[PDB]
Amino acid sequence: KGEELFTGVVPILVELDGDVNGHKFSVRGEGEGDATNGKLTLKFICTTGKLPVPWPTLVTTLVLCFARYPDHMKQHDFFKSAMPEGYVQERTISFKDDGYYKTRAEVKFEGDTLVNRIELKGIDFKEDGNILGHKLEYNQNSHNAYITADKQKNGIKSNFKIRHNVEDGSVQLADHYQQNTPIGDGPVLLPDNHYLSTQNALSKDPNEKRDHMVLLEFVTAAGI
Repeated sequence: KGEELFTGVVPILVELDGDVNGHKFSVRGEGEGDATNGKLTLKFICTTGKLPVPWPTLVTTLVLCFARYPDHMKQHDFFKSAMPEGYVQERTISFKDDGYYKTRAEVKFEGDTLVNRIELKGIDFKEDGNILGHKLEYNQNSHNAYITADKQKNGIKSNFKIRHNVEDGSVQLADHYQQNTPIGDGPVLLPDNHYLSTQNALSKDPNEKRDHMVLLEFVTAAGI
């Protein structure tokens, strides 16, 4: 079973290649996951210098296999069942009254490390907007994302809204549409309807003057 690969603490690498309205950028990230506690600890750097979008808008793009599924729901953990082959995760994130991201990522094992390699394409962002205008508070609220299965594709799908805080007190909706597909041909467990609960703490490393985001995350499954 793929779960046994998440017994202890396993290392994580995240490589994102992005292009937003013609502004290209890379982001590298490193840390560790502890599935039995549903915990993520990670440092992220913009290796290409300054980041043309706010850090919160990438949190969802930058490894659901590290969610804690309670014992009474362990038969519904698709993300771990697809390991070590992995899965494809694709998204369109539609920021309300602004542009959108399209992302494609594969999440697999490369040796001992769980890795997330992402291509991201942003287009149609406004000039005076929250995104390119960098008007988002540097934090991330807690969200629930309702997971459901797609029988035809042999994976899961998910539709949820993220709510970013904008500096003047209003809220920037970011509509997520998600599909997940297994890479390998081994069997995978497909779940009954349930949600993932997510909590986030965004912060800065004081010995790091590069563009960066220290991220602490707790993801637990509930709903059955």
